[PDB]
Amino acid sequence: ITGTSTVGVGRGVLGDQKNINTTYSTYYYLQDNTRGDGIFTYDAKYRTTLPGSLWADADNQFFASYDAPAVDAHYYAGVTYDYYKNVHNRLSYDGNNAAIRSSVHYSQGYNNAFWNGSEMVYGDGDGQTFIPLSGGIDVVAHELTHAVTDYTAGLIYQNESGAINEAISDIFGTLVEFYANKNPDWEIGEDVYTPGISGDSLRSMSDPAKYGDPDHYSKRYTGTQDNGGVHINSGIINKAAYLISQGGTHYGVSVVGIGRDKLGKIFYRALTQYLTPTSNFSQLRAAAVQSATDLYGSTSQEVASVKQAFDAVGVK
Ligand SMILES: NC(=O)C[C@H](N)C(=O)O
Ligand SMILES: [Ca+2]
Ligand SMILES: [Ca+2]
Ligand SMILES: [Ca+2]
Ligand SMILES: [Ca+2]
Ligand SMILES: [Ca+2]
Ligand SMILES: [S]
Ligand SMILES: [S]
Ligand SMILES: [Zn+2]
Repeated sequence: ITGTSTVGVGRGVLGDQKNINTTYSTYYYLQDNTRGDGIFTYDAKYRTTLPGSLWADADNQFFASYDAPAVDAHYYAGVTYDYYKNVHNRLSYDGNNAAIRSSVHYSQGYNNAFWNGSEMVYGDGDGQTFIPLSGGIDVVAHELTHAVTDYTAGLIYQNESGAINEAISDIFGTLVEFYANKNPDWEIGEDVYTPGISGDSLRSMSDPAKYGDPDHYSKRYTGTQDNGGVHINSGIINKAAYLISQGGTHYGVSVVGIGRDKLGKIFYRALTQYLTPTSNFSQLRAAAVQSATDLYGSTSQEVASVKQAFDAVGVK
């Protein structure tokens, strides 16, 4: 909409007050003009038609329970945009400041969120498996990262390229969570998963097998469910990334941690400069070794650690 930029205030899904960039024209809309070509958040009104209606509010105060998922989708898209611009010199998901669109209140009881090729879409959860999914910063960043992947490597969402696609989303989702410094961890979705059970989440990058997922290539899923295991086999890659960052000894192979900033640089280069739509795990290793070679040199500790981490999870 055309109007003037303003700043509203509200509460998010976890009850935390925060300010949000809005636009006034008759109503106050969840339209942030401060970033790129805008960030726009929509109400899907429990339906599945998309995007729904641009979120309008009479008073620029977003404290209603119904408001909370919109507050967080909007705010965390902003944080994610800032991560990609400040850390990677990347302007929005297409690298050209494309407008970021999110819809909340998708369907009834819908226990997921996703990037659809044009926007972000968040369910409210069923109140037992999930609370509204935009309450998780890693969730929001996971979904915006799928947009980044679409515009760059284009990893097909099946089999090993799909598991890569998913891991990339978890890796950057987690790196945003650390960037924002909001109770950061190497788990995915813990802030919105299973209210009333503490300490759990959907997936763990530091210990995938906590939730049944593989942490070595020899345990990869080879069936047809889950688009050939894209959320299952992502554990193999998620573990390697966690080892590159944090270090450790896994299946007897010791990895020297090089930290989160370097992890992000290596994987962002690989994603943007080397991966392709059909990359498999082996090709991901090549890409990451090459990226770290470009950035640090062939004989560098960074290269060594990437190799160690991929060795540790059985990927040659
Ligand atoms: N964004 C999508 O289309 C996939 C979604 N992020 C998931 O992991 O199920
Ligand atoms: Ca209001
Ligand atoms: Ca956390
Ligand atoms: Ca997390
Ligand atoms: Ca829980
Ligand atoms: Ca599981
Ligand atoms: S670290
Ligand atoms: S390698
Ligand atoms: Zn995903």
